[PDB]
Formats: sequence, C-alpha cells, structure tokens
Amino acid sequence: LFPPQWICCDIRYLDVSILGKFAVVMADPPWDIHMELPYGTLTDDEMRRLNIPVLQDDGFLFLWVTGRAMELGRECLNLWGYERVDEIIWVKTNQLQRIIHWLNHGKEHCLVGVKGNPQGFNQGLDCDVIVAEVRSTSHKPDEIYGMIERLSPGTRKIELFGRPHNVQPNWITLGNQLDGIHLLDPDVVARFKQRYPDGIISK
Amino acid sequence: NDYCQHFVDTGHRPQNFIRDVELIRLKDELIAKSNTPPMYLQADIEAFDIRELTPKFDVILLEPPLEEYYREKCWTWDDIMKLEIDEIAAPRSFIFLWCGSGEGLDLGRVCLRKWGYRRCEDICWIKTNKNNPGKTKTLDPKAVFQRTKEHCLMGIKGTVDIDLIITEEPEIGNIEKPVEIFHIIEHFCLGRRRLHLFGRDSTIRPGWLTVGPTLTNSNYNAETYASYFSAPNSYLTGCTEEIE
Ligand SMILES: CNc1cc(N2CCC3(CC2)CN(c2cc(F)c(CN4CCC(C)(C)CC4)cc2F)CC(=O)N3)ncn1
Repeated sequence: LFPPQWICCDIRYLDVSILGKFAVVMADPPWDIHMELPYGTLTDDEMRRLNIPVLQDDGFLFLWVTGRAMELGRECLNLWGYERVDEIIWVKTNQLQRIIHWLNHGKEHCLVGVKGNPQGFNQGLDCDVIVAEVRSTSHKPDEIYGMIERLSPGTRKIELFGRPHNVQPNWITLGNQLDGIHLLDPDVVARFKQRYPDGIISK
Repeated sequence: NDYCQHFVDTGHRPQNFIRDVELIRLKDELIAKSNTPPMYLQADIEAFDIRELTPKFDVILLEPPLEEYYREKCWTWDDIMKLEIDEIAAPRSFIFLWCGSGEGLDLGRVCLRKWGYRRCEDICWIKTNKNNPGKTKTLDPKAVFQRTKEHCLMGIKGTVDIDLIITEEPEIGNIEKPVEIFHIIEHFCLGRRRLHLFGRDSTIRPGWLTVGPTLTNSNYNAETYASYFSAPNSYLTGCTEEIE
C-alpha cells in the first residue's frame, strides 16, 4: 500500500518479522558516540542485536554514521550480513550554498550496504555527494529519499529510528515518537493483528 | 533546489554549485620558516627495508598507487597492509592515508588499526565536473552510485580547516592528489619529521621527506636528516620561531 505508514514502537522490542521484506532499509540510529546527547542512545550491543537480517533478502541498506560509529557502523553492517559498497556524504551548506576535533566538520556520512543479489535497481543514476541546506538540526536531508526512489522506484522501504517528518510514500517508518500505529498494507495489518492482538509490544 | 535531481537532469555534479570553494598568514610564514630543506629518496618501497628511514616520523602521508586510480606498478590493499608502517612512526604520531573511493574505505581502516592508529578525521576530496558535465562515469561493478570523491583518512597514535577539499576532477590518468592536503596537515602543527611515501618529483616540498619509486634523483642522507631535529630542535611543532 503506497501511502505513508508508521509504527510507534521501541525498535529494540518490536517483532520486525511481521513487516515482510524490503528493497531498501535506511537507519539513522542513536549511536552512543561517547558524548552527551539530548536524546536517548542505544548501546553497542543493542545495535548489534537489532534484527536487521530478517528485513531483506536482496537489497540495499543506508546507514548514517558519525564519530566512532564510522567504525562501529561498519561492524554492524557486516554482522547483519551486508557488504559496504558505497558511501554517501552530505555537504552541509546555508541558503546561499556556502559550507557551514582536529577539523571542523562540513559533511555527514551515510554508508551503503548490499545484501544478496539485487536485480532491477537503477545503479549509477545519482552520484555519492549531496549538497543541501541544514533545514533543521538532527535531520537528514530530504534528497536521500529522492536518490533512493530513483534507485528503486515503487518498491517497499523501511526506515528505522525515523521521526514524524520522515514519513514518506512507499516507506514504513519506525520510531518511538510517532503518532500511534498507522498501517495500510493488508499483509502487514494481518500479521500485526496476529502477533499483537491487543496492540501492545512489550518484551 | 534538489541538486541530486539536477545532476540526474544535466550531468552537473551537486558539488559544482558549492560557492566560495592577516588571519592565518603568520601561520604558513612560521611554517615556512620552520620547514626543513626538502629531502627525497628514490626507492622501490616493495623491495625496500622501510626501517632504513630514520628518525621516527611525526607525520606520515601515505599515497599508494591504487588500481582504481587507473580507470582509462599498481599496489593492492594486500601489499599496503603488509607495509611495516608502525616500525617508523613515532610513539605519538599521525598518518594521512589516501584510500580512494571503494574497498579502501574499509581496508584502509584495517591498515590504520593494524599499524596502531585510531581514525580521528575523514577528509573528503570532492571532485567537481564543471568543465565536462557531459562525461558519464564508468562504474565499479559493486557501485550503487557514481563515485565523485576520494577519502584521506587521518589517524593518531599515542596521546582552522574543514574536512573537505573541493577541486575540479583532474584529466584522465592524472593521479595527483590536491596539494591542499599538505596545507591542512602542516596547519595542524604536529612536529617536523614529515614523511611522504609514494611521492613523486612533482610532490617534493620543503618540510617533507619524499620517498617513492619514480623519483629521478635523491639527496637523502639519514645522518644529515636527523641533524635537522637534534637538540635544541627535537620537539618543535613546525609552527613556532626557530631557536636562536
Ligand atoms: C530506544 N529505542 C528506540 C529509539 C527510537 N528513537 C526515535 C528517533 C531518535 C532516537 C530514538 C532520533 N534521534 C536522533 C537524532 C540525531 F541527531 C541523530 C544523529 N544523526 C546523525 C546524522 C544526521 C544526518 C546529521 C542526522 C542526525 C540520530 C538520532 F537517532 C533524536 C530522537 O529524539 N529520537 N525509536 C525507536 N526505538
């Protein structure tokens, strides 16, 4: 079902096997980057134990990383069964196209992982540099959704650790600040009812 | 405006549209005064005992000739990972490793860890195509996207600038990296023993020892070189006045 869908949940405890298989997975996880952050973080072991492997058979994973997660994210990517085959950077500008520890940081990194043998994708349409304005802090740039749609038009996609501004047609968004459960795909709705007859996810 | 869409529409890379791409002039002038004479040595690093390079270096810039640099002797990451870099780095020292845009972003991190460093910065050389918008890129089989940048990993072992370089893509077969990487490095004021492995005649530079197979001439002498750093000059940063 094409229009946006989402699930308010703790991604640590949701049974993601009810969601089926996706052509693209994207995550901007709350990594423990060993600094004080205004949001709650997942430990390294909680990240490793995330049930990413059940989400795809053949497709691509898009994984935002900063600081020590440049390395830890590569570990999780391989542990979950992906090979890292590309790396997108977003050059952060202002509205006038000027660039916003040892160096000041002008960019953010998104790892691209592949799993299995994806067929029918449009590889090579976009390039691996995004130039866009910081529309809001803590937000990824909307251009990433366009590049993913051109890469895999019309297919099912799932974002982990999304927020309400992130909901998109063709995407199922998971995050703990979403407004309830909004599911329209009849396969997912059935599996959700069966696994969660009282609409509650706990352990 | 969505410059990704625009690149799909026109072939102009999004970085083509970044704009603007005595303050820090004392620095630079202090760097230039501090710099040792340029020194250089022709050597086949494959067949060369790296430990003959003394003294231990404060900064190592490592630029192995990757196969991917020759689209139209290559060094594999197998070869590079077997270099004994830790044998010539000072207990507190820095490394800058050009890793390309493919598997080197992973294997180069393995290398850094293998040699005893941790990555603290990731410097991206972003290549514009303002002069040849109509030149499609021939993709690595595993690529999902057109690759328009190279990464230079900064690593540290022991206890002003931005992490981006933007220039126009060099002509086919030009393997030079942007000279701006030297400015970023020297601006860190990391010490004066600076080694460039796989440099060339065209990269030789004051303040640096350059070592590589295609050098046409040498002037390296380890005793002469060590003498630039004997007391009272052992611990200068490269950014201060010479000691009278
Ligand atoms: C406990 N289990 C959970 C948790 C959970 N979420 C909900 C969403 C979450 C974290 C917790 C998003 N978060 C956040 C904010 C950020 F800046 C970043 C960093 N990144 C870096 C790359 C960038 C492009 C610059 C963009 C920014 C990452 C983040 F994850 C803020 C927030 O408040 N919440 N959802 C379900 N289960």
